[PDB]
Amino acid sequence: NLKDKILGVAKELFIKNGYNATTTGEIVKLSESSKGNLYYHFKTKENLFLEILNIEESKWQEQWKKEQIKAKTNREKFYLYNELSLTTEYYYPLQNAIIEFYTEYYKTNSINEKMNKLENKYIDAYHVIFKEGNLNGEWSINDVNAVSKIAANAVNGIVTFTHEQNINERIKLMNKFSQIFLNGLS
Amino acid sequence: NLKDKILGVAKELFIKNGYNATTTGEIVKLSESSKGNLYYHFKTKENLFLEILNIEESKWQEQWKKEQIKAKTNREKFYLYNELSLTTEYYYPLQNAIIEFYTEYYKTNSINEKMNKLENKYIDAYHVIFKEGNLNGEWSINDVNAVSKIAANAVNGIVTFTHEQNINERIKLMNKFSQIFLNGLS
Ligand SMILES: COc1ccc2cc3[n+](cc2c1OC)CCc1cc2c(cc1-3)OCO2
Repeated sequence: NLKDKILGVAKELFIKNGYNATTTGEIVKLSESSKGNLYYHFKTKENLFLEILNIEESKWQEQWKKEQIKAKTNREKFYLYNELSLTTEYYYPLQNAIIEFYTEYYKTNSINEKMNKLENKYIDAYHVIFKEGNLNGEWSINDVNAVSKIAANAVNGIVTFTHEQNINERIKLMNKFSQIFLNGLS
Repeated sequence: NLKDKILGVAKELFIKNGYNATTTGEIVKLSESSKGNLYYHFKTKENLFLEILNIEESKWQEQWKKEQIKAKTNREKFYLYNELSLTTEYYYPLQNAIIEFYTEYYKTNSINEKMNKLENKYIDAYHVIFKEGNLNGEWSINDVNAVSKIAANAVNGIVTFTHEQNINERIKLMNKFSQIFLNGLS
């Protein structure tokens, strides 16, 4: 459990103080742990942070696994997933500590590698919507991996680079894109 | 020069270290300048940054015009614009700096007031490529302004969230996208 308490106190610390700002001395004392132990488990603050990101991503995966019960067809699952990504980012705290981490440990192929292994988990989501949609012939795509990376990064920049518009607008652009994209696949 | 040897050091500094990573002291120091210089020409530091942005947005917008003849129809102009975006040296590079800086000053108003200013220069290249396309007959888009905004960001996502993998796979990815997209329009 001492492992988990470290993960827990860290997530919080990162939300309240940001990334570069949180210190491992803090992490160790607030988790009533030890420097030694922390090294044993994570080796670095960067990996500590990465581990968190896996666990969040694990929750998200799970979160969505239930929210999708209200999407009967895959066309639907595509529109809904794109939206949830847009809406649920507004009020998702970690988001700042991530932006702060990514725009730093970005130039390190070292971290950037573990970073991608993770970026794929968020990409498979689509991978599946497209596969299924295929079997249920909702469309007939055939390089689901390419189309999937395209969708994940398109959606992603709509989410990221539109922060200046008021939410009722962003959610409007996003649904349109889902249509134009989905449209261009048939 | 002096003032043109400052922007010269900021540009690069922002691109390397980050929006934060590079501090006022940094700039001026490696800029061989006085901390006052900044004051009369470059108001604030976020100002020196919001400056290098239009600089970049123009240099690129310009380079685009000089090469956009290679593309005969507007449908070709679409692929090409997106294609070149991946390879330019202008603007796109400090796209990270942007993200960081937007979330680090979004709780102010000189943000939307000037972001949207740079954001209208940005999505403009598509405005014309789509507008003309209507005139040209290559397609019919009623919401051009909308579509421009959407396209510009999906594309900025692809250019940005893929900077690490083989430069040629990007051009491939980007082109299957430009296709899926133009397809959804007609
Ligand atoms: C409401 O809760 C949310 C909402 C949204 C979340 C979004 C993401 N994660 C947790 C979330 C979460 O965790 C609880 C972790 C992994 C991830 C990788 C990404 C991405 C978004 C996310 O964009 C592209 O790469």
